[PDB]
Amino acid sequence: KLSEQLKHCNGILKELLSKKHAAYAWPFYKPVDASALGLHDYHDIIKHPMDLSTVKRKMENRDYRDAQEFAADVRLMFSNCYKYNPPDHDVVAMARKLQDVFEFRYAKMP
Amino acid sequence: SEQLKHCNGILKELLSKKHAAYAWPFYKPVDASALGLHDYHDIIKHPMDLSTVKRKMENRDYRDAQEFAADVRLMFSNCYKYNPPDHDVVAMARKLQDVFEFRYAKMP
Amino acid sequence: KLSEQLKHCNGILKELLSKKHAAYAWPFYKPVDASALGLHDYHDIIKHPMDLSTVKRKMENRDYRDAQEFAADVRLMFSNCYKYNPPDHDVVAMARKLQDVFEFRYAKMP
Amino acid sequence: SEQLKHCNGILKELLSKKHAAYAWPFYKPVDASALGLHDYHDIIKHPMDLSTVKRKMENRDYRDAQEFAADVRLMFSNCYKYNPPDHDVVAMARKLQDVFEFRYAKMP
Ligand SMILES: Cc1cc(F)cc(C)c1Oc1ccc(C(C)(C)O)cc1-c1cn(C)c(=O)c2cc(-c3cnc(C4CCCC4)[nH]3)oc12
Ligand SMILES: Cc1cc(F)cc(C)c1Oc1ccc(C(C)(C)O)cc1-c1cn(C)c(=O)c2cc(-c3cnc(C4CCCC4)[nH]3)oc12
Ligand SMILES: Cc1cc(F)cc(C)c1Oc1ccc(C(C)(C)O)cc1-c1cn(C)c(=O)c2cc(-c3cnc(C4CCCC4)[nH]3)oc12
Ligand SMILES: Cc1cc(F)cc(C)c1Oc1ccc(C(C)(C)O)cc1-c1cn(C)c(=O)c2cc(-c3cnc(C4CCCC4)[nH]3)oc12
Repeated sequence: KLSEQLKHCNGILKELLSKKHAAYAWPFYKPVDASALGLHDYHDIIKHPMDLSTVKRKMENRDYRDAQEFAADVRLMFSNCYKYNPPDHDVVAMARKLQDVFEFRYAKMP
Repeated sequence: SEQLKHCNGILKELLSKKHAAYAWPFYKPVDASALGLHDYHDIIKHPMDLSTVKRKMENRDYRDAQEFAADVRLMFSNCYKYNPPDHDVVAMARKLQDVFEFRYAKMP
Repeated sequence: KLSEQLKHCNGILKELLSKKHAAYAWPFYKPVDASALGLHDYHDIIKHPMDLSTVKRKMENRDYRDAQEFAADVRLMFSNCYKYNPPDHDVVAMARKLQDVFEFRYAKMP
Repeated sequence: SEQLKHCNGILKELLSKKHAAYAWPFYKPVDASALGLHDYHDIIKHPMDLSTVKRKMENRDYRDAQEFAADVRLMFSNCYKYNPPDHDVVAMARKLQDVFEFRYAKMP
C-alpha cells in the first residue's frame, strides 16, 4: 500500500546518490564537517542537520512511515543549506541542482 | 501572525515584477480546457497557483508557515508531475522555486 | 551542568573510538549493513539499530539532553548485538569487551 | 507482567549455582566495615545487590522490565565506580554482567 511508496522513495535516494549527479550531490553525502571547514556557528544555526547518509540509515531502519516523511528530511537537508549560506556560494548552486532532480523524481511517483 | 507575516512577504516577493519572466505561468490556475490539456485534472488531483495562495492568505486561512509551504510546493510538484522535463515551464518552475526555498529557509 | 556530563560523555565516545579498542570496536563504528550481508531478518528482529557513528552524529548535533540518554543508546547498540546473535559468534565477545570499557568509564563520571 | 516473569527467570539464573564463582560478591551488601573501607558509603550513595533486587521482585515493586534492569545495572555500575579496573571484583562483575545483559537482550 505505502510500502510501494517507500520502495519508490528508495529508488529516488539511489538516483540522488548515483555517480551521474556526483558533481553537485557530493556535499550532501555526509554530514557537514563543521570542524574541518572552521565553522564555529554551524550547529548554533542548524538545529536539525540532515544529509543523504542519514536519510539512507533511516530508510534501512524503516524509520519513515510514508513518502511525505522521506521528502521532509530531504527538504530539510536543502533548507539547512539555504539557511546557513549566502546565495552566491557554490554549495547553494549545487543544492539547487540536486533539489531539481529530487523534486522532479518525487513528483512522478504514484 | 508573526511567522505568516514573513510568508506574506515571500508571496509578495514571488509576485513581484522582478521574477515575472518565470513566475507568470503560476499566477492563475492552469487553463487546461483552453490549452486542450484534457488529461490535466486526471493527473493533477489538487491544482494550485499563486492567486489561490493569495486568496487563502488574504482570508487568514494558513495556520502556520508549514501549511503555506505545502501549498507552494504543491504548485511546483504539480508542474513537475504533469510535464516532461525538457518543457520551458519546468525550467521556469525551478527558477521560481529557488527563489521560494531560499527565502523560506531564512525565516526568523 | 548537563553540558559538563555531556562533555564527559563525549570523552567516553572518544575513548570508545580510539585505536586501543579497534580490535573489538570496529563492528560498531558503522551501522550493521544488513542488506549487504544478506541478513533479511535483521531489521525485523532489531526495531531500533545503533552504532557509534550514529551516537557521534547525535552528540555533534546536540540531540542528547543528558548522560542517561547517551548511555541508553550505547546500551541499545550492545543489546541489539546480544539479541540478534548466538552467544558463541565472535561479535558477541567483541561487544562485551567494548561494553566493559564503556560501563566502567560511564561509572566513573560525577 | 509477561516480561516481569522473564526477568524473574533472569534473576533466578544470576543467583544459580552455575555462576557462584563470580556472583558471590553480589549476593548481599558490601560489608564496608569488615573490608576496611572508610569511604564506600560516601562514594556509593545507592547500594544494590542481588538480594535487594530479589525482594523487590517478590514485593512486586518493579513496574516493568526496565526498572528491573536499572537496578541490576546500578549494582554493577557501583562496583565499577568504586573500584580500580584491575580489581578481581571488577572482573567478576563483568562475568556476571555478561550473563545479565545477554538474557535481558533475549526478552520477547
Ligand atoms: C560545496 C562547497 C564548495 C566550496 F567551494 C567550499 C565549500 C565549503 C563547499 O561546501 C562543503 C565542502 C566540504 C564539506 C565537507 C566534505 C567537509 O563536509 C561540506 C561542504 C558543505 C556542505 N553543505 C551542505 C553546506 O551547507 C555547506 C556550507 C558550507 C559553508 C562553508 N563555508 C561557509 C561560509 C562561507 C562564508 C559564509 C558561510 N558555508 O560548506 C558546506
Ligand atoms: C509556460 C508556457 C510556455 C510556453 F512556451 C507554452 C506554454 C503552453 C506554457 O504554459 C502555459 C501557458 C499559459 C497558461 C495559462 C495562462 C493558459 O494558464 C498556462 C501554462 C501552463 C502553466 N503550467 C503551470 C503548466 O504546468 C503548464 C503546462 C502546459 C502545457 C501545455 N502543453 C503541455 C504538454 C506538452 C506535452 C506534454 C505537456 N503542457 O502549460 C502550462
Ligand atoms: C564482527 C564480525 C566478524 C566476522 F568474522 C564476520 C562478521 C560478519 C562480523 O560482523 C560484521 C561484519 C561487517 C559489518 C559491516 C561493516 C558490514 O557493517 C557488520 C558486522 C556485524 C556487526 N554487528 C554489530 C553484528 O551484530 C553483526 C552480526 C553479523 C552477522 C553476520 N552473519 C550473522 C548470522 C550468521 C548465522 C548466525 C548469525 N550475523 O554481522 C554483524
Ligand atoms: C571479590 C573480592 C575479591 C578480593 F580478592 C577482595 C575483595 C575485597 C573482593 O570483594 C569483596 C569481598 C567480600 C565482600 C563481602 C563478603 C565482605 O561483602 C565484598 C566484596 C566486594 C563486593 N563489591 C560489589 C564491591 O564492589 C567491592 C569492592 C571491594 C573492595 C574492597 N577493597 C577494594 C580496594 C579497591 C581500591 C580500594 C581497596 N575494593 O570489595 C567489594
